[PDB]
Amino acid sequence: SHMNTVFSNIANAKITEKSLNAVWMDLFKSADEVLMATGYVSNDAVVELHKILELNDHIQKIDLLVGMHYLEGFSHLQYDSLCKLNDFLRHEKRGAVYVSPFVKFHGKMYSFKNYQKINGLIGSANLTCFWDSTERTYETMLHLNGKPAQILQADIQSTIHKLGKNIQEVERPSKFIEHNSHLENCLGVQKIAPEQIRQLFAQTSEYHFSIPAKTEEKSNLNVFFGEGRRDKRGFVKPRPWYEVELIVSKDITSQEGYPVLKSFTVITDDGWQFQCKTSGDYSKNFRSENDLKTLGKWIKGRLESHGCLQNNEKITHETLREYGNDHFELRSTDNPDVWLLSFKGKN
Amino acid sequence: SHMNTVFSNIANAKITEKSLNAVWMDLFKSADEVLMATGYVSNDAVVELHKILELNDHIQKIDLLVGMHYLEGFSHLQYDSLCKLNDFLRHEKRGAVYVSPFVKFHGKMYSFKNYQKINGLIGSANLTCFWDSTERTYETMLHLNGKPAQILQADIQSTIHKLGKNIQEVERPSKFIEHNSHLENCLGVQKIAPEQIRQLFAQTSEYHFSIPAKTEEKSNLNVFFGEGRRDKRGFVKPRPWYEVELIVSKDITSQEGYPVLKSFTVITDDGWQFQCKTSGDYSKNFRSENDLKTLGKWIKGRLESHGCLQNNEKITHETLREYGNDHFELRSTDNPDVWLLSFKGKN
Repeated sequence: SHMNTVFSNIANAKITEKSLNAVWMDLFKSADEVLMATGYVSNDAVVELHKILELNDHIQKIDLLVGMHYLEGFSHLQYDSLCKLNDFLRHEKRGAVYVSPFVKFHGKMYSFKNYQKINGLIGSANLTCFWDSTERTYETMLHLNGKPAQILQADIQSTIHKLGKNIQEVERPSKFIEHNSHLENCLGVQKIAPEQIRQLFAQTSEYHFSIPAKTEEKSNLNVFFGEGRRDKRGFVKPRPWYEVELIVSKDITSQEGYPVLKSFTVITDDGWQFQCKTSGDYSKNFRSENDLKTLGKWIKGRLESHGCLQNNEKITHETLREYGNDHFELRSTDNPDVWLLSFKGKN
Repeated sequence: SHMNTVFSNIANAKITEKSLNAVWMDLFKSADEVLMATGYVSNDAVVELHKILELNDHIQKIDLLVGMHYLEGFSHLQYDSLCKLNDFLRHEKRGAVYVSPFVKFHGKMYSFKNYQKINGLIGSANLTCFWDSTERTYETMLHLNGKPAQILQADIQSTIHKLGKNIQEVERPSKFIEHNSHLENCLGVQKIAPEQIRQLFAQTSEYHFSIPAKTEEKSNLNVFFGEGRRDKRGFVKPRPWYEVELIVSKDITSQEGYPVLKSFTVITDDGWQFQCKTSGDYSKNFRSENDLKTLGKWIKGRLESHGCLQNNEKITHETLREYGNDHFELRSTDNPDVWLLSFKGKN
């Protein structure tokens, strides 16, 4: 009773009464102090947590132990985002980010302090965008309340004291693991071998469109910098880092052969397959269909991998210039339901 | 209470009363039925679990869900080991191995039944050689007994029923990911960049020894096939797959410059650094000092990555012939405490 199983409950495998992301967010929203211990983190999870703490004053203290990365390997984007979060927390005296220099720490544990009420979660789930309602992996946690949660809270605190070192206080890693956007973890995404891609892109297309990468500061590709959504309790959530809005002008959607108001398969020059869909006024909105984030991860992830885009940064005319491309190429195949999409850099 | 936190308690961070590997083994040893759900597995963990069930009759039923690999990627060795385990379980009517074809299942959950008494673990730890007393990562679990353990057991059962498909019943994976021995997860191992290695091995050595890869069937490199360890109760553990005994003849250790009865740094042709140690009569025994398994993982993992050695297989001279090498090269540097160790195949 002081214990409840809490699973992801996706994929027609609804096992537990409540689902992970909703429970985590519920506990996070009402808490005034949080302890987090994770094995891994992603750049967007960290950057978005950072904005969330910027946008909501409810968390008075937050401590985050990142356990695996110091010894196993950081991307520069992960490392810098954590440093940047730490800077904020320190300057606002709202807590700290720790790494684990003495051991590869793999635990996933969360404690939420609401006044005198304590809730805990412990299981498989690393720190992700729990504030994204789309769950992509099936995780299993155990929710604790009352006195057992109190015990877990102290054990998390002990972990931080004995294993954790303020990330500010450690030597910045000499070598980084290269940035991996992990597009394969987006829902509805397949990898296509380079040989298939070569043969598939060899063909000549009947229809060919060149769609501008837009450079608006707070919308389109940069909606991340636009206004966040406020929930009923007043919690403000930023728009996701890997969400873009690809909005195609009438000048193009009106052209012969354009896939208007249609679902279709897209295959990318760098070997990814996923369903997209056009919709809205003048069929302007071009979207990845199974996962909101696929299209944005494809676009921003490529920019990030070339070193043209980093944390918390707007795509500008200069981003595209340095990358070597300012358009997305959308062209047909002999199949009216399969299209090719390219965003090749100068390399 | 019906709950206890159970952590690894390594790296001078002893936080919980009992430590993970010891608790898991204790519960495993007392059980007549086990339910296991994991995100990941390694080839040796599966092969050794398989050997454990071969050697001990106490487990009447075991169900094993492997959650991540089917959709994310199998190595041939992981896939083959699980299939062989399933084959055994099917033939003995002692349970089954499941994969997760419909979702990337990442949970880590274990349920142990002793008569009618149920014990459970839920947290961060994937299936490893829990029967190896050395923990290499700091993991965090929550132990359940009584009615809460009963609940977790039912939820594990549901997970298997809703997500699991018998590995016998799924299409063989189209592509395998390359075998990764993950030597970096051995204690006391550092990685050296290919550029430094190239410069380091360019030097000429004053001392040069060529150490035969021995082909004894049940000892030396093949101690895995030797006798296992029996504890007080008669529970049999096989000798670890990645344990080898590198035994060097008097003809070699008696030679000028051989590192007798001393610890020294070893750097390998494929970019790994770790301390080794010579000991015993005539400095006969050559060992990884910080982690018993490093040397065997280095030697066998290379044979495995080339496809010259497979699951549950003894190293023979034909293994070595197919590989293209039957000797380990140990030669000096200008530092008498730093040595070069090579095992290149024809490749």
